[PDB]
Amino acid sequence: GEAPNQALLRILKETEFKKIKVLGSGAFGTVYKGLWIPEGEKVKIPVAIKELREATSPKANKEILDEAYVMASVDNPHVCRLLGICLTSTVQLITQLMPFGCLLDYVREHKDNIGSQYLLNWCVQIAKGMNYLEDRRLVHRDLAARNVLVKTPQHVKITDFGLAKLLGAVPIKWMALESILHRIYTHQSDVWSYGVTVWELMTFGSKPYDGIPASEISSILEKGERLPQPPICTIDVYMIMVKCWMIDADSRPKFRELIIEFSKMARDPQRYLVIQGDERMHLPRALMDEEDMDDVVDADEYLIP
Ligand SMILES: *CCc1cc(=O)n(-c2ccccc2)c2nc(Nc3ccccc3OC)ncc12
Repeated sequence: GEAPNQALLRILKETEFKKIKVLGSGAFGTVYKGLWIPEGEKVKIPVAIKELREATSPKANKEILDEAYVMASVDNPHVCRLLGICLTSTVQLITQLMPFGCLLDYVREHKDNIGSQYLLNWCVQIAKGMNYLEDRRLVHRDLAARNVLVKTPQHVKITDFGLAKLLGAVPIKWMALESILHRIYTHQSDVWSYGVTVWELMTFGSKPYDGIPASEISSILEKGERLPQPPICTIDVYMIMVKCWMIDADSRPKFRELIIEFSKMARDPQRYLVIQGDERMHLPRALMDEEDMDDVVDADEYLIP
């Protein structure tokens, strides 16, 4: 029925990597900024290390290891890569460092400097990663601006596959109606979440259905109400979002189609998004933490035999 998953899972010694700083904490564990030196080879890889805080909850480790399983099985430029696992007292996940953090945080913080070309490009890249997931038959089940991470301002990646599932077996506001009423998730249900994600970027990090109970939400959608058109948005871009939020899932557009549409728009960005002083704006020694290392390589340039 299915092809063998011959992904490699790499086990890392604790000595191989060092933790430099805490990016985040709370929930299952805390995630650290870090440096990883692989074995005999002399290279330094910037990593995000995530490890568990409330002891070794057996309940909890299934979630962390499932995340690792899914992450190892994916190889795509616009999907986040897991370098390794460290089997210490606490399970540790070593992932590629996305220096500029959360895409949601980024749009909010830099809204004044984010041009249409960047926005349309991000839309394209998310569609590409999500289409890749479709090829895999993996479903994100939780696509949001919060779950997209930015390696460079010109290069984002999808993340948070912990909840990810194979096709064919809470973020209510991002969820499709079919998902709300019947707990049904498909690639197409994923597309709807993609539409909400796009809306978040177009609104520069605004919150969808702000000050609405999730209890309300199903009725509203049943009512046929949807998110408002963003100021910056032309009707062409807004229509794409609307198609994503259609009740009939097969009616909704495919990720492969979404790649096509946004790319056309990316060709002539000012026609599809109108932003004050769009022409002016520019978006990003450098290497924080360590002074010592010019042996640093990105995870992306670091490949395995
Ligand atoms: C794929 C790698 C990965 C996963 C991940 O879960 N996080 C993450 C996301 C949200 C909160 C904490 C960690 C990653 N984060 C980062 N970088 C990062 C996180 C928070 C703030 C600032 C950041 O960049 C400097 N990189 C990869 C993550």
